[PDB]
Amino acid sequence: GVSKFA
Amino acid sequence: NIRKTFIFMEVLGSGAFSEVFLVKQRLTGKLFALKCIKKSSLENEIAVLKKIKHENIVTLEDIYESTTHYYLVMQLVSGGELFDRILERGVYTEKDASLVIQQVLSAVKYLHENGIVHRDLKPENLLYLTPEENSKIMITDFGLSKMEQNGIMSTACGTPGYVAPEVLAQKPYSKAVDCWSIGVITYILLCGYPPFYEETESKLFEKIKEGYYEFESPFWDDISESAKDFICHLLEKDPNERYTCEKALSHPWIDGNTALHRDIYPSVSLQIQKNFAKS
Ligand SMILES: CCN(CC)CCNC(=O)c1c(C)[nH]c(/C=C2\C(=O)Nc3ccc(Cl)cc32)c1C
Ligand SMILES: [Ca+2]
Repeated sequence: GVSKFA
Repeated sequence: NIRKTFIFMEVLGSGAFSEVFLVKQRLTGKLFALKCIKKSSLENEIAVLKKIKHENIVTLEDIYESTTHYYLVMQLVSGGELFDRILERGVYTEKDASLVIQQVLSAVKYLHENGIVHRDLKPENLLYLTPEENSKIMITDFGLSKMEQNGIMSTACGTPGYVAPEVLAQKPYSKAVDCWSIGVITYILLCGYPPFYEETESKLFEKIKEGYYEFESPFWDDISESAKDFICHLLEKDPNERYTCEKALSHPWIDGNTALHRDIYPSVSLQIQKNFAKS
């Protein structure tokens, strides 16, 4: 369950 | 969504609270080293990781974050381990070693000047970027999330530093400790064994404390005085007197022309075969 940086 | 993005192929390394997987990016098919770190100092280091660029340090390609983990999508290095590649050469010189150490010094200096300590610098950490003969050497696992199992809670709860109070004189990681490690790796690169290899664990402790290193015959007979001088400045017992990476990079053996071009492969390769556990 992830947020991708940038 | 980490499994939606990547196919996990194998475990490349594991530590107390971090591990590295070989993964295939599903969209592109490209391969990467995915460093998975179990959750300010780490987040600050990542901020720095994002900004820094050095030809001898694995590139940070992307970061994914969950409530429990960071997933650092890193450059995969597929050229093999430092000492394996030396065995495969067939010819080897002091200048070959010096060129590797110059790269390592440059990489670690850049880490140091950006507030990162490498930690626990081992021969296995130094990997060639490609199979090509002229390949750069790469630092791979480093920093706060270095995979090591330190103290008695490392495996159990993923927490380093549970070591009895009388044991450690100081916190075990520092810029000067990294420099000492580079000294040890240099020593083995020129002879195929670590300093005081044949001493007992107990005597080794005393010898390291004393700091009078030896360059035994016949192994060191054809090695330059410059190489030995350089090594002694990094193995120096007093961390305030020890060369920094900056000072080491300016030594004639690295920066000048004192490194010899004599073939030392015959002796060094025999010693690697005799002394490396995995040979
Ligand atoms: C040593 C255990 N085992 C042998 C039996 C695996 C041998 N190691 C590898 O094949 C290896 C490879 C091909 N790549 C790596 C490590 C990489 C790597 O390639 N990129 C990278 C970025 C960050 C971190 Cl922490 C670690 C790495 C490793 C450890
Ligand atoms: Ca020469």
